[PDB]
Amino acid sequence: NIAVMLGHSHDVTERELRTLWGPEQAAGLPLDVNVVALLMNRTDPKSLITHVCDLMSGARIHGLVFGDDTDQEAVAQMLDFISSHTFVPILGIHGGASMIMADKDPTSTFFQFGASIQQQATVMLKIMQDYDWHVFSLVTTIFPGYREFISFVKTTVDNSFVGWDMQNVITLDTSFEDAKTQVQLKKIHSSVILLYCSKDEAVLILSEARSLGLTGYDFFWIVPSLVSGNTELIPKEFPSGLISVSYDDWDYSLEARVRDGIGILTTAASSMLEKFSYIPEAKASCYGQMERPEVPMHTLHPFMVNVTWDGKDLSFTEEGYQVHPRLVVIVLNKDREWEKVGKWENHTLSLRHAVWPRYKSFSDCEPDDNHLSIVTLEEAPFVIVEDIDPLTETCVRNTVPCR
Amino acid sequence: FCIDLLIKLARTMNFTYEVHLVADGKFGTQERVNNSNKKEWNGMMGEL
Amino acid sequence: NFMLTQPHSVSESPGKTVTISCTRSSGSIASNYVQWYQQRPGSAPTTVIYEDNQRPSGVPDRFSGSIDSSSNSASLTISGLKTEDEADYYCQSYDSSTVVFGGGTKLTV
Amino acid sequence: IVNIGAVLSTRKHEQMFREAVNQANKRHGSWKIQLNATSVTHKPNAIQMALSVCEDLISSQVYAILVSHPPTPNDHFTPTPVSYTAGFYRIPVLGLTTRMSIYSDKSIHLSFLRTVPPYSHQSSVWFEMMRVYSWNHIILLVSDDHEGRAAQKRLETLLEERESKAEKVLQFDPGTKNVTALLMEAKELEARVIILSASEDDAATVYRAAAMLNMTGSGYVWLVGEREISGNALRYAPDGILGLQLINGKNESAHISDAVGVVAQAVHELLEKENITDPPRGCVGNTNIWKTGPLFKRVLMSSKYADGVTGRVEFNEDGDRKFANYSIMNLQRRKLVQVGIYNGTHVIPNDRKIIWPGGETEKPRGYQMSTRLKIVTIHQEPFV
Amino acid sequence: LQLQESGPGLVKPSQTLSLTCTVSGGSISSSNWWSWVRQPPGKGLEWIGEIYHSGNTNYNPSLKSRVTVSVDKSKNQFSLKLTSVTAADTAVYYCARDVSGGVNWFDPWGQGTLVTV
Repeated sequence: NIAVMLGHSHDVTERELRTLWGPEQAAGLPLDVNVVALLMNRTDPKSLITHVCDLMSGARIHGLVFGDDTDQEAVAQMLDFISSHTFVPILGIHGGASMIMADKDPTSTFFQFGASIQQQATVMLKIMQDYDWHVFSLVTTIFPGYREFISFVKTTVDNSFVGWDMQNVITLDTSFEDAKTQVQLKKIHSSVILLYCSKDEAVLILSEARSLGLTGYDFFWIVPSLVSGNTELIPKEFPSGLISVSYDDWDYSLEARVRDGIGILTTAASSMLEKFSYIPEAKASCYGQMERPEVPMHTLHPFMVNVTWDGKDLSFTEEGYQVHPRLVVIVLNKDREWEKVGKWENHTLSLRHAVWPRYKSFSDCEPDDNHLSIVTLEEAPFVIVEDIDPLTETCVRNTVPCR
Repeated sequence: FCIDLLIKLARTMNFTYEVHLVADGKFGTQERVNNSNKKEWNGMMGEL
Repeated sequence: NFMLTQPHSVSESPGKTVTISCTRSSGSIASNYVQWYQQRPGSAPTTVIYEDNQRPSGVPDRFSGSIDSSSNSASLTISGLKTEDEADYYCQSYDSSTVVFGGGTKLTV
Repeated sequence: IVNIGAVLSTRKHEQMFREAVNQANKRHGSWKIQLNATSVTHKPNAIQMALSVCEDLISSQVYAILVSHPPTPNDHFTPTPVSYTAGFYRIPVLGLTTRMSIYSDKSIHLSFLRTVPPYSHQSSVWFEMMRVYSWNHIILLVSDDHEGRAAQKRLETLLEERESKAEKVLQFDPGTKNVTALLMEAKELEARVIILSASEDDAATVYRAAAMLNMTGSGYVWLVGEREISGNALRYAPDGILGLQLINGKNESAHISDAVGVVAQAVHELLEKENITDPPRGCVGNTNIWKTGPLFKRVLMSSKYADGVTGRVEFNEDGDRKFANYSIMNLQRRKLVQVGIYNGTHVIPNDRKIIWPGGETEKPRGYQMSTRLKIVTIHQEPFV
Repeated sequence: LQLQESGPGLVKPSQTLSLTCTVSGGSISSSNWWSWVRQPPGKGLEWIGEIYHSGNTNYNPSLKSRVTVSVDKSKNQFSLKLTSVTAADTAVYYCARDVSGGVNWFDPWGQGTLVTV
């Protein structure tokens, strides 16, 4: 049963170290599990189809846990189609099988470890609340899903107990230097920005807005993981201090990921055998014609919708969205390298820096002069300290926060 | 008072009232629902 | 537009079951309804089967209708043949453009 | 030299494509630009189709791909394997007779063009027709899939620009044979419209449920989509439905000519540019797209050629089409009769007749107001 | 309800036939439909058109430019004007109107008329 597929293009983990000692550990009696190793060349359509359909003639049973290192964003949809036309549950851990997509076939059994777009908005709002910035702006360009992002942020800000101010929600699509964009960008005067673009558009917008003065010493751009890119190549347009939630790629990788995936698949198989007491192979042939439309014998979607392994919680939802992602927060340092400030645990932010260090905007920005520190003493009616309320963990309306 | 006003209104404008009193009793204010973090109406206001 | 094919004539012993078939060459006669009319020699035609499941008031219960749904034809079955039943039988159908009538058949005792 | 392959249905269509490409080559200057085309048929197995199409067209270094729906009834598997395989690179694929809303999300299909109005234009023309009769009490039924959700979103945002609300919206779920609560709930309201966007078979059960509730007759007009009055859904249906359909629907030779003309125009426009590469061949040894991939798609959006067979074939930002033509048809004792033309914010009714689903002749106004209230009061000392 | 169809009695070649099917016990103005049926001698049957007092009518696509049928609610009569009728148009004309229902079904059938061009 099951299979393990890697790419080995940029990772040296190969041979037998990452191909033995599957879901045995100290489990009671899940099943008799064997592991078959594989190592494919550069991901190509015909090669992928041939390799998967050849693996189908064999163990298959529970599908593979393929992971790659390519940065192409087209592997996920083709793999979902392959899983759709051959009823084998399949997973995705690294590289190509991580760009989560919203729309998918109803009968497709394809799941991804990476977090979706809606959770990124919640994380961004959380970090924004934790630093007392509040009033914001939402300049977003044209890209699929932007309406969904705007609607979700509106829903989140509406039914909230803290109270956020929002003005000038720009949706600019008319060239990038033709009259309307200039005034629409000039309308913004608050200081924190959320933008939703596609790499190149964000670079152009930042470069154009640098001349107008929106990226001085007292502005904090915030951007989702779509523009963070591969976290290795950075153009000469991103200012320092560019908080941007992104999926983890430094804390844990590879061995833990594949171990968790194999455990998840084995626990799902055990749950299936608990009630139905049979695990039937679905794949018939790599080629041919006039095949059976569907096999409703096994439905893993409701069976594995609630599963935990090794204490930690790894559960899925109505879509291929992980319940508890391991998202982290990164910020562009002064040496053009992504740092590791903060770590999204179960539900709390649990960051590192107590106060924002006020990074340097550029190589020519004027030094800060309007920021200063103040020392006080708590006594008399002149100034009295207090404590934050348990619910809505801030101070309510007028009292400035003093650490 | 309000019943008399409603009678006068029904005399002036043609319809047929069927008065039924509210169930909870509260006037109706925004409040967070239990075991969640959203906002919903309740009371007399919620029955509109 | 299409055509309906019916045999020229049939003959059977009285008191037996006679099955007549009306075939639609084009498309498939499975969605739109069909009706079965009977015309006496020299008299106005009289409807016998409508909706292939119900009969007009006062109609005999011997006549029955069925849909093959496989050979694309409608079958009408008559039980207990009598000399008074000697007439012409026509199949009528309607389409999304026009309506058509069958060729018709005459039975002899 | 250049080549433009395609995927057609029958050999007669292949011969028509050859004749069209020969005629196109005969046109224009044809200086240092020759376009010889190649074709391939369909296959039952999707895996075989995808493998064959990549190994055939990709190995020939094509510059465009044309895909058409096969003659098999129903289903929508026509573009998905070709779109996914050719979607690895950025070679554009032109649709011919594939009208589905799933192919509008550019995130899923990042390279797909067509010249056929999707199902959203049905909602747009519904709004356009409603703006001229002035009822503005729309209550609609939406199937719970991706097909109906797009129509719901399209109708929701259009009415917001006019600052209007459309009664209530119901959801009856797909693949069911018993709906009674939705119709019962919709029975008591002040909205005499039954705007519906079903999917083939569900139209039959919803029509049977409506007929058993004696709501068709003397009011309660109906509005439906193109697919709701076709085939088996037509057999069990009441008269008076405005069964709107599309002009030149099951026609492809004219669409083929328009597609080849616009493709030739785009190729000629793109040829006068900087250094241009060629798409890779092999389906095996190449894992990188060519540099000016999306550039061809972008210049193809801005290509207008209103001289092929029909009006302005203009591609909007989505890439479906612009300035389409419809033909409002109304069921009237079977044998649908044309009643009006639509060309974009200029709905022109004909002068044949109108028969609303009650046998009447005047336009039924959609409002009753029920002349009844449900006043609710709270106990108070000096007031109640 | 009863129907009685009376024709002009002229069956000369290259002429126009115009008969009237009076209805006793029924109302011309209603929600139903009225149609004409043609039957050639010793052959099958065909439908030539249907009438409606509220406006539009659909005769046939085969003879769309040679048949015109009109109604008159004042006299409870409906008549047809078949122009350029050939000498081979000898047939029998019957007037059976419709059933409202949900499908078309002729009930009852008129006694018809005899014409021999």
